[PDB]
Amino acid sequence: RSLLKTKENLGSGFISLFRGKKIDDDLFEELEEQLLIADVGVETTRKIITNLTEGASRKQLRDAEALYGLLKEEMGEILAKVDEPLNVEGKAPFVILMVGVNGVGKTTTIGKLARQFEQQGKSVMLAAGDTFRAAAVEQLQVWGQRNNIPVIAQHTGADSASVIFDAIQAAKARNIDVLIADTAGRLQNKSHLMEELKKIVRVMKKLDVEAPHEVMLTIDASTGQNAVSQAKLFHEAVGLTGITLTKLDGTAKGGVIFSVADQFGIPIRYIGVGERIEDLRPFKADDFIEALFAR
Amino acid sequence: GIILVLLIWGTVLL
Amino acid sequence: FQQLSARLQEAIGRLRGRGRITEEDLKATLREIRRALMDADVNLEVTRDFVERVREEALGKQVLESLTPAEVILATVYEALKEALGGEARLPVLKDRNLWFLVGLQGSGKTTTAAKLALYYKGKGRRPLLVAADTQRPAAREQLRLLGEKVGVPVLEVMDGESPESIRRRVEEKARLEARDLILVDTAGRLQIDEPLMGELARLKEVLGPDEVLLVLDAMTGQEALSVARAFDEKVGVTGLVLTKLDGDARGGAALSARHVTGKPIYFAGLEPFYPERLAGRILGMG
Amino acid sequence: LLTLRDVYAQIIALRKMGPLSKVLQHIPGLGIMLPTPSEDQLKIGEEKIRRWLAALNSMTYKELENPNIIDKSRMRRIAEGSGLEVEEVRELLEWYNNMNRLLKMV
RNA sequence: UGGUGCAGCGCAGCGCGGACGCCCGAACCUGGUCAGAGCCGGAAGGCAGCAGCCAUAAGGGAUGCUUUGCGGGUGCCGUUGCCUUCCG
Ligand SMILES: [Mg+2]
Repeated sequence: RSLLKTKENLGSGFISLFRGKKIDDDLFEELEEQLLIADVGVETTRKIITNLTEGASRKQLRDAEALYGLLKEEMGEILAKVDEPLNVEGKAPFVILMVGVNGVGKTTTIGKLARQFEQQGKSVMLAAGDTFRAAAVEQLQVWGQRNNIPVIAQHTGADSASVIFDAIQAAKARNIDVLIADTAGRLQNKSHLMEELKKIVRVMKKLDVEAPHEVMLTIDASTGQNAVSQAKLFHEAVGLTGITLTKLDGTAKGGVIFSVADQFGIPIRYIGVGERIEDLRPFKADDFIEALFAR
Repeated sequence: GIILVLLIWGTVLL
Repeated sequence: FQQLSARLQEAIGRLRGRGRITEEDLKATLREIRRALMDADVNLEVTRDFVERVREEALGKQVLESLTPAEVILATVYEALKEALGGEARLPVLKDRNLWFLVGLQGSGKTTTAAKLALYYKGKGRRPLLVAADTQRPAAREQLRLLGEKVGVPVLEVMDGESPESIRRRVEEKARLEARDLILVDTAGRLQIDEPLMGELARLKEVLGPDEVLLVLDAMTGQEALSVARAFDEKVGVTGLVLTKLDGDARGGAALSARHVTGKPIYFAGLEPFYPERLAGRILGMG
Repeated sequence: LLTLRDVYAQIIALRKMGPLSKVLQHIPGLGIMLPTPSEDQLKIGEEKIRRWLAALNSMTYKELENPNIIDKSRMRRIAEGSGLEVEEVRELLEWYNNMNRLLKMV
């Protein structure tokens, strides 16, 4: 699978780590120093080491290679708490707040994700919220222009907190199932980003007292620690209800998922493991781990 | 030297 | 470098008092430093050599057997940062008569630096001479006069559309009546790099025939400044680099990827002589 | 980038850069820390800025000199005209006198 | 017969007052324009609105072969009539 470079320090990586090793203080240390590499998180790793020592002591373990059946369990429960598939049926339209720092993969995810809904059997309407970034709006229009996908855009510089409304109002009349819309993502001004998005969720309660329904979060994986700082910012800004890790394949820092699922607990929606639209299957716990440790 | 240092630094209070 | 240092300092802090480290742990810090350079807008190629350098040095100092690895790694990175800046302090050569050009883009303190360089050697016992080469925008030569009027250095303003030959005719005369052992020719500056400009700079160099060509680049751009120096050194021919606004820059992808990419030694820096060894310490939090 | 004329020429330059931080340009002294001026970006988040810069320009270029002449009929004046309340005006009026005061002892 | 002194009108001038023209000009409660700011709504876009500026009352000043009313120690002007007193 496209996780070979990720299994260099995780899953199959532990095999060549505990190979001919004896469970001891110097053993756990050699493991903790390896977990802090995949950007798993200091707090997360620290929690795993403790939960591991207790389990590798109250059962009498003298073989480090036996720890394999332990980490696979602990690290498996971490994602099991955030393993909640995304449902977009019943509601019409279905607003999907897309937050994230500029240049992460938002515009890219919105395209692939949109091709998934229509493939199942439902109309989708885009909405170029962030007007300041013409590089994104121009792409969102030229794209849906050939895919017969309706895109809502206005004058460059307009209120991004309204670009979504136009899509919602034109969804209840044009009959639209899924409604995806992007927003601004600038960390230069924390406060602004907060009030900006906050003033978006407080206004979408006009046409639908339940909208927005999902607050998707597009964050890059290869970034590592950055993916943690960003998610932590958007978490304190608005009420996140979904996160998607993109560009995970191609870097030995895929362990970041354990940091954006434990320290936050936000149920991961989708996961990126390629470049094609198909390479974005829903987040699965008993699947990612089964392939992560896949020898 | 030290003029508005103790002046404008108090406008944010109110 | 705020960001750069904040990333390196903590990168080693995680190894502060952890006893003997494993081979896998050593690799951690290596990558932790890589990203510290990536976000700092540092050349990819330079980023690798930087990490690889620490790899060999670490294993060479027996870091996997040292009780205090935080000390070995700290000394290792220090050697990398110092060499990445130039290794040892370097300054332009001085002799009988000197004359250099202050080429660079507009908005990088190209004119301001030229005025500071004149005041520097002035206190060392030299005799500089600010000479504007700009013949398009009269305002360019007007800004040089004011700077030279405060520092106490004579400025020679050229006429509009004046041929390089006519310039060397006066620059050599004014340097004889006042006896000038140094002539700082401040070429014209523009926002972007155009062929017409690169052409006039080359011809002006074939006439006066300087010794060294200093290029005042902006450090608040990073690799961008490196790409800009890739043109002047091709069309004209620079010999040194002068990075300014180092305080505003929190990255340093142009100072750590200068001796490698362009290969041009950084003499001065925005103003006092650039000290690779000194800056190498401020990055580790000891300067 | 005698006093009233200086206040305007100063405050006006205290917007085209931030709220800037040039407060450390004419002060040879040292600072304290960085985790403190972080609360400056908070007021920037809002679509607005401050209430002071509001009723400030809503006054005559002579009423700022001696705000003492201002009564209950003058406070409500620059109150509704700026959108602020009578209370938000007092805190502003009782300051114009402080600047012209503490300055005398300098 | 006569010379002054008359009164009441009719022409100029003078003093005063009242218009016109010019200058200045009341915080707002009058108007237009209204940076900054504030308000309304999901936006695009508006509403309300202060300082300054412009125009304009009440209330003043300088000046005006100009215009009007009234008021008198102007003037050798022509004539008639009346009258206390004075002067040939
Ligand atoms: Mg040639």
